[PDB]
Parts: sequence; C-alpha cells; structure tokens
Amino acid sequence: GASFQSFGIPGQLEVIKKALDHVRVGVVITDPALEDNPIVYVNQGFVQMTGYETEEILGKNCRFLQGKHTDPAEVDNIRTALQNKEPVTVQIQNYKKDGTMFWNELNIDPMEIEDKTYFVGIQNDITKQKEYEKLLEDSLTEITALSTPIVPIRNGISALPLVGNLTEERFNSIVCTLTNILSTSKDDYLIIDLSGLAQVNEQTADQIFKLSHLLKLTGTELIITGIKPELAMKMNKLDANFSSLKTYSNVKDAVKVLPIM
Amino acid sequence: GASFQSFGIPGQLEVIKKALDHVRVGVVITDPALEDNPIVYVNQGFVQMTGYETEEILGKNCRFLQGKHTDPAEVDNIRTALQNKEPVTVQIQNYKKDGTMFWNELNIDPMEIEDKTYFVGIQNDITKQKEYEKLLEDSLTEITALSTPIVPIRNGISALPLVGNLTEERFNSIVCTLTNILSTSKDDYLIIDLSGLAQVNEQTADQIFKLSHLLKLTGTELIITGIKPELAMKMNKLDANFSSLKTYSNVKDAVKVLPIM
Ligand SMILES: Cc1cc2nc3c(=O)[nH]c(=O)nc-3n(C[C@H](O)[C@H](O)[C@H](O)COP(=O)(O)O)c2cc1C
Ligand SMILES: Cc1cc2nc3c(=O)[nH]c(=O)nc-3n(C[C@H](O)[C@H](O)[C@H](O)COP(=O)(O)O)c2cc1C
Repeated sequence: GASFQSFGIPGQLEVIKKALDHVRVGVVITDPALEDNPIVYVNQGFVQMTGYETEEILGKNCRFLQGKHTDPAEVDNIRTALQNKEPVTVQIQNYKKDGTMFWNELNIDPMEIEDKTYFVGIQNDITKQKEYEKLLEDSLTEITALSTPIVPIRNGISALPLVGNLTEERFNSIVCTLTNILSTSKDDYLIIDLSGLAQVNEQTADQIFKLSHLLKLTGTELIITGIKPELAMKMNKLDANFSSLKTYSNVKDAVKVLPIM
Repeated sequence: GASFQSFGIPGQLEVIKKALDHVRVGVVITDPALEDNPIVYVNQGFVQMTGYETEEILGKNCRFLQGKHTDPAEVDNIRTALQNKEPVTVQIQNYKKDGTMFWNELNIDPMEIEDKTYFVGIQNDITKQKEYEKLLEDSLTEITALSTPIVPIRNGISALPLVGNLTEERFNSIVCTLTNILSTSKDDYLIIDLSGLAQVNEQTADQIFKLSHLLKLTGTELIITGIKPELAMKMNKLDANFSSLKTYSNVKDAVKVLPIM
C-alpha cells in the first residue's frame, strides 16, 4: 500500500489499459466522493460492448441501461447490498443504443482506501455461454425428431405416445408431424397416449378435432387414451361428440382388450 | 498515451490491483526485453487459482503447468501465432501443484509501446461452465431413466428397443435395468430392437448371452431383432447357438408375422 511496493512508472499503467482494451470486458470505477457517485474510469472496450459512446457514459449512472426486461428484484438486491456495504453478484437484463437486449452480470465490492470508500462495477458478458446453450439445443432438436419413436403395434394398428410437458416451442415439431401422418395413412387405427403428458391444454383439443376429421376422410380411426376422468367430464359439457371417440383408462388396458375375436 | 491522459497517482494503481485480487482471474505480464521473456507481473489470485506460490511463478514460464493432458496441437498453434505476432485464443489442459487437472483458456496479444514489444497472458477458468454442463447432465440422467419407455406389445409379450450409440457411461443404466427385468419376469416373450443402434459391440454379445441364460431359467423366451445379415454371419462363426435365437430383419416384420393362429 505504497508507491514503493505498488510500483509507479506510467509505462506500466499504459500496459494494463491496453490489455483491458484488447478483450471486451466491462469494468468501471465510480467515485462516491463526487455527486451521485459518477463514473470516472471507462475503457474503450466498454463502448463496443454497450454500443454507447464514452462521452455519454462518463458522468452518468448505468441506470440508462435498465429497461423493460430489467428485473426489479435484482435491482432491489443491489440497493440493499450497497446500504449493507457488502459485495453482491447478480445477473440483470440490459438494453443497448440500438435496443438490442443482452444479459449483463454485475459484481459490486466496496473498497477502504485512505479512510475513503469506493465502488467498482464489473460487467461480464453471458453471450458466449448463451451461444453454447444454443448449440446444445440444436443438437437436442435433431435428436428430438430422431427419438420420435415409430413402432407399429400390429397390422393396421399404430401408436404415437407423448411424454413430457408440451410447450409452444415444442409444438412446431408436432405440426410438422402432420405431414408424416399423411404418409402413415395406411395404418387404419392410430392410438395416441396422453397419459405421459401431465396435463392437456384446451388449444390441444382443437388439434385433436382437426386430426379426426382429416383422418375420417382418409379412412383412419383415431383412438385417444390416458384421458383423466375429470377431464372427460369437462369435455362432455363442451361437446357430446367427444365421447364418440373410444377412450381407454390406460394404454396397457386398451391394448389387452383390443383383441377379442 | 501520456501521463496526462493516462492519469498517474499511485492511489489509482492500488485500486486496480485490489479489484483484480477480489476476483480470481489469471492475467500476467511478461517482458520480451529480458531473457526468455520472464514473467514480472503476477497477482495474488493467480496463486490461489494455480495453487502455486508467487515466488515460484515469477522468473519462470507457464511451461511447468503443461502435462499429459496438454494438447500438442494447441501448443503448436501458440508457437505459430507468436512467430506470426498475431493474437491467438486456445483452450489447453493444465496441472496444479497437487496434480489436479483443470482447463485453462489462454489469450495472447502483442503490444507496441515506445517501439518495444510486449506479451500478456490471460487465463479464464472454464470450471464454472463445467459445473453448468454437469447440472444439465444430471437432469438428463433423471430424464433418461424416466424416458426409458415401457409399452407391452400384448399379453406375455414385451419389447424394449434401443436407439443411439451405446457408450460406456450409458452402460451403467443398462446393468441396473437387469434388476427391473427380474420384476418383468411375468412377460413370457421379450423383444429387443438393436436396429435403432448404429452398431453392436462384441462385449454386448456377452451381455445377450448372460440374459438368455437367466431368462431361460425363469422361463422367458428372448428375441433379438434388427440384426444386420453381415453381423449374423460373423456370429455364426463364433457360435452356432447364436442362430438358435429367433432373428427378424425388422421390428414391424417380426410383429406382423408373430400372430398366425
Ligand atoms: C459501480 C456500479 C456499476 C453499475 N453498473 C451497472 C450496469 O452496468 N448495469 C446495470 O443494470 N446496473 C448497474 N449499476 C446500477 C446503477 O448504476 C445504479 O447504481 C442503480 O440503477 C441505482 O441508481 P439510480 O438511483 O440512479 O437508479 C451499477 C451500479 C454501480 C454502483
Ligand atoms: C504470456 C504468456 C502466458 C502463458 N501462459 C500460459 C499458461 O497459463 N498455461 C499454458 O499452458 N501455457 C502458457 N503459456 C505458454 C508457455 O508460457 C510458453 O510460452 C510455451 O510453453 C513455450 O515455452 P517453452 O519453450 O518454454 O515451452 C504462456 C505463454 C505466454 C507468452
């Protein structure tokens, strides 16, 4: 904590800055001593990361970054932590000059120098990590269509059970599957298991109806199973036709009863 | 590029150093002017991250970290880049003082100052990201045992098809499934589809044989399907008994033919 051990020399200082400039990282220095704790230290890389000019950023708080996606709970945690003068690390959504939305990790830690406080903001981009997750998702997608098991039960009997919570993102795969069903028109009976699926959405019912109509024209009976009794009662009120389509408490039970003669 | 704009003051310098110390990040400064470009600038956090003392690091090249897991190709790329005085980013496995292996991302970028060259080494830990992938893998594991579908074909007939490339890690789930199969001893016929699997390993054939023996005692016929004709010819040479087990070209074909009276 001296000019001896610290090691002055302005040449050393220039080196440290260039290194920071080479890699885009958001580190800034604020001064509580000045009004509203304004930001004094800013690197060039900051501008490229936020897309904001250095002149605008200096003299103003990173408040302008906050927008609709900004999580008030995180904001509140930060406010608490400064009052507690204790370090805090949180992730908070932020907006650029062009409105681009990106995630920005913020780490704040108090300093005690010359009996004076200090604040530092560190911003670490989560984008590289997001790209990694996206790569994984793409792999899952190719994998998901492939898993899409096919296994005819018998001759003219086919089944396509669904397991998991059907999200809107996942729904695209299903609509595409409609084209495949036309190819499988040969199978007279199709059995769909909804038992895997925890719950069934109302929008889903509309999909079931469209399929039965297309299937009826093509001459393919549709069977629905894994329907909860409570759900069926609700369905009856909506339309007497719902009861028209054979319903089995479970897949094993439908399969066992199916054959009889 | 001057003491004016740079902004001297040793107090500012101590501020920058503590902030680096608070968060463990491997940044070091080397001097090509001296012999063998020795490292002069090192932070305390470096020691905790590498588990090496500052006195031993300073004066020596990061070459000691390299070990068995070190990738020569990555080393050669670095050597090429320095000669080409162009920045290079690579990921290279390293070793600690206790022999703990970890991944170390290295970024090198040349600097031109006062008509002198300078080299900087940046190390970023991929441990956090590793933990994240591990969390994902745990989910997949719970999900994988759960996905393990169960769908009896009929009364007495059950099938458990395999899809995907059977790794050694994956093999643990299968051995565990052996216990479940005992519970399923009720089903007289068990059909296993190897068609989904791209290839079959010779070690696998040992597993099939053990299963048929246990199954035969319990009184449970075992049917293998999806076996490639080329593979069957190879199997015939190893043991006639291989033919002994019924083999179908496909699952659909075996299912259709199955019933006949
Ligand atoms: C050092 C420091 C850096 C900050 N950096 C960011 C930031 O990059 N992004 C963000 O959303 N909030 C950041 N904040 C929070 C805001 O700058 C500000 O402290 C908060 O919005 C409360 O200020 P206000 O009263 O003007 O809203 C930072 C806070 C401090 C103290
Ligand atoms: C600035 C700088 C930092 C380096 N840091 C590391 C490091 O942390 N880990 C690593 O495996 N290699 C690192 N290297 C590579 C070695 O330090 C060294 O350059 C390389 O092994 C060739 O040196 P040698 O001829 O002694 O093998 C670094 C190289 C430079 C130039």
